[PDB]
Parts: sequence; structure tokens; C-alpha cells
Amino acid sequence: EKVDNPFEGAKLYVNPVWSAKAAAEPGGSAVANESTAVWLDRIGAIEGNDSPTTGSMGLRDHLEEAVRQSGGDPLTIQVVIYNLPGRACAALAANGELGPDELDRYKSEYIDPIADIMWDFADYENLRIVAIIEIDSLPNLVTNVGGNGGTELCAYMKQNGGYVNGVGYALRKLGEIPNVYNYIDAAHHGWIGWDSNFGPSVDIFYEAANASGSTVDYVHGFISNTANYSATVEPYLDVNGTVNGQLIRQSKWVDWNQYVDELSFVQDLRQALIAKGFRSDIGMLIDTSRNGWGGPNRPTGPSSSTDLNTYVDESRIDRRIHPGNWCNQAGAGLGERPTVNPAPGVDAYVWVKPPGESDGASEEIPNDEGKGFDRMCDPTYQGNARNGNNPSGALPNAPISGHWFSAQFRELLANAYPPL
Ligand SMILES: OC[C@H]1O[C@@H](O[C@H]2[C@H](O)[C@@H](O)[C@H](O[C@H]3[C@H](O)[C@@H](O)[C@H](O[C@H]4[C@H](O)[C@@H](O)[C@H](O)O[C@@H]4CO)O[C@@H]3CO)O[C@@H]2CO)[C@H](O)[C@@H](O)[C@@H]1O
Ligand SMILES: OC[C@H]1O[C@@H](O)[C@H](O)[C@@H](O)[C@@H]1O
Ligand SMILES: [Ca+2]
Repeated sequence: EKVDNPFEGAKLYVNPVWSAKAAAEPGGSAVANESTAVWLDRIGAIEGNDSPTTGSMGLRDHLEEAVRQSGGDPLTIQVVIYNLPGRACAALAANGELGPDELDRYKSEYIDPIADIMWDFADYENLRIVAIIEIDSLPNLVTNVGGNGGTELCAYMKQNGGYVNGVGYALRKLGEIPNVYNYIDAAHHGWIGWDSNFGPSVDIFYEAANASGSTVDYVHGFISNTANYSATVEPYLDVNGTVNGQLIRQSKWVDWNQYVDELSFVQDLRQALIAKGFRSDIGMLIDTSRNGWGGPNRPTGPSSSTDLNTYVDESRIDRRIHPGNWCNQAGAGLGERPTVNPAPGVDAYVWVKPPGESDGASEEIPNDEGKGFDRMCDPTYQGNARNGNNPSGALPNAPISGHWFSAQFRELLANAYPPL
């Protein structure tokens, strides 16, 4: 009874809090009426906490504003569910208020009040709520547990079931509401694109969909590239191709990945998920908030070079040093503006990470948000295992994650692709 694609035939919510911030930047009015997802990054964001990350509007305020903007007609608002116990276990930049052992509080004081408020809007037939479920969670339990270079926190979160059970609980509690459309976060190709990660990610997504009373029927789809920068399509790069003998996969950039972009990745992932037992009518989202890679540095065509790495590095639109470089990435541009069904199996391109909001502090900044200083956000950081021992590529003088980052907004705007 829920529509096949909640983005289809709907006006998109414009967040007034985000809109004002964009509009106050030079030239920012050009994108200030774009739809971005509303993040519930703290229990305080539910009622509203006048914070640097969520401002003066609580969830009810946003849904009232969504109803107002709708004018009676179909309108879709995206709400990011983002407060798991031991949140973001592989990193420190977006750690949260709920510790590893606080699943009970996640249920009672976070998911339950959210569900309560959403139920109050169930009488608006044309309001659609897209719930984006727990970014940067489950894939960590595949790639950051055991072996070498993992974290004890991720190991613990796998052991105690907090991520799997927390996700299943969100899926059921929100999914049983008539106008709520759940999308599970699915990392990105430069995370779980490899053979060793792909299948196990599929399995853990299925496990979470069946935890805490959930079934696959509470899952409308999956989102990739959330708050990341991976290219939607690499127009001059073929993952299966070859440069003068040497395979594309042998390049430093691709490094045996099954994929070079998000589109091929989510289309294959969609098929795997259906095969695993997810509904055949699931659809994929791609966060294109920051993946346009436009401006003067954008390749205008494939390289003429016959050397493998030279060809790949000159041909790729994603210009990062390493695909594992995730924080405040230097040179990034706004990607495709939100678009309905742009490609086979894709419900929408969307702006989930709101452009101009930081990925993390570039230094030690005191806060009550539970957020530490992650060195992957430090421009001077020389890397580790999970990035091939490379410089971080992160922008200097960055504020706490979610805080307004003028310099990043301005560069994203300048590097928009397609141009504005
Ligand atoms: O997306 C925003 C989110 O990012 C989190 O960090 C993620 C990175 O986004 C992601 O690119 C990174 O992916 C790793 C992956 O975990 C490894 O399993 C994989 O290992 C490869 C290796 O690179 C190859 O040399 C080898 O041949 O194959 C193996 C696989 O078998 O490498 C990739 C790329 O580095 O994982 C990160 C998490 O650890 C942030 O933590 C978070 O803050 C952000 O919100
Ligand atoms: O900007 C969107 C979100 O980004 C996350 O990395 C932060 O931790 C949140 O506070 C913020 O709401
Ligand atoms: Ca569908």
C-alpha cells in the first residue's frame, strides 16, 4: 500500500535551517532551495535543542513545516536516524552520546519518541517520510572487526548485537507507520566493493532486517555514498578494461575493487540483496550531495597515456588520493541535484549529507556531543592501513562534524557538477 518510490510525484522538503545557512554564503542562494535530509543526531534533536547541528527545529517542527510546504499535495521529507549505541565504531569524528552498552536507551529515549511523533502525522495521506537508517554502522562489522587494523569497539558492537538489534528495532518501529519508507545505509563502492566485503555486507544487512521483530518487508531500499564522495559514474573509466596489457583493476586507485563507481555498485548490490531475500521492488538511493567533482580540475575525457596509473589518475573524476579518504575532502564539488529514478534500480539521487556541514574537526575542539578528534580529518595526518598510508586529503580548519563549514560550502558550490 505504500508507494513503490516515495520520491516519485512528490515535492521535496526544503529544510529552512539548512537553507538559511546556504543562503548566507556568497552565491549560496543558487542551491538554498534544494532539498536536504534532516538529521536526528542526538536525543535533543527530537524536541529541538538549538544546537549548531540541528538549530531551533525539532522533529515535529520539521514535519509541520513539511505539511505546510506540501500545500496538500505529495511531499517527501528525508529524516536521518543516526544515534546508535557505539555509533561510528571505526572512527572518532561522529561518535555520539550513546555508548556501546546503551541499546536500551536507544530504544526508549530515541527511537520511541521519534516513532511517537511520526505517528502524529499518519493522518496526512500525502506526507511521505523517508527514514535513512543509521549511516556508518553495519558495514563496520564486516570491515573493522578482527583481522588487523580493526577496532575493539566494532568487535564489541558485533558481539553484543547493538548495531544489528538497534537497526532492526528502528526498522520495525518506523516501518509500521503508514507513511514511513525505510532505507538501510549500504556504505559505498570504495568501502564494500571488494569481493571480501560485498557478500558479508549483504548478509549483515539481511540479519539486521530480521532482528528485533523486523522482517525484510520494513525495508523500502538502501542508500549508498552517504556523506561520501565516490563518483556516481566514472565516464572515462571501465573497471573491466585495460591499459596496454595491464588491467584497470591493477591500478593503485582501483586496487582490485569490483567497482569504480556508485551506480554499477548499487545496481549489483540491489540484485544480490533481492537474491538474499529482500523484496524484488526495493530501490537504491545515492547521496550525490558532494560527489560531482566538477570545476577546472575535472577530466574532459580519457587520458592518452599508455601507463596504467597515469591513465587511471588522469581519467578519474573522483580525484581523492585514496578511496578510503572520507573526511572534508579537498576539491570536492556538489553533485547532481536530487533527481527521481535517474537510473535502473535507483529510486533517486539525493542530498542526505547537507552540503556545508563538516565531516569532523581538523583539530581538538571541546564539545558536549560525544565527538572526538579523528585524525582522518586532520590535513597533516599521514594515514594508516585503511587508507594505504596516504595523506588524509581533508580540508584545513574544519569545525566539529555537522557544524557549518563555510570554506567547504564555497568549494562545493564552485565545483558543482553539473554546473549550476
Ligand atoms: O562513508 C563515510 C564514512 O566513512 C568511514 O570510513 C570508511 C571509508 O568510507 C571506506 O572507504 C573504507 O573502506 C576500506 C575498507 O574498510 C577496507 O575493507 C578495504 O580493504 C581493501 C584494501 O583497500 C585493499 O588494499 C585490499 O586489496 O582489499 C581490501 C578488502 O579486502 O579498504 C577500503 C578503502 O580504504 O572504510 C572506512 C571504515 O573503516 C568513516 O569511518 C566514517 O567516519 C564516515 O562516516
Ligand atoms: O551534517 C550531517 C550530520 O553529520 C554527521 O557527521 C554529524 O555527526 C551530525 O551531527 C550531523 O547532523
Ligand atoms: Ca520500491
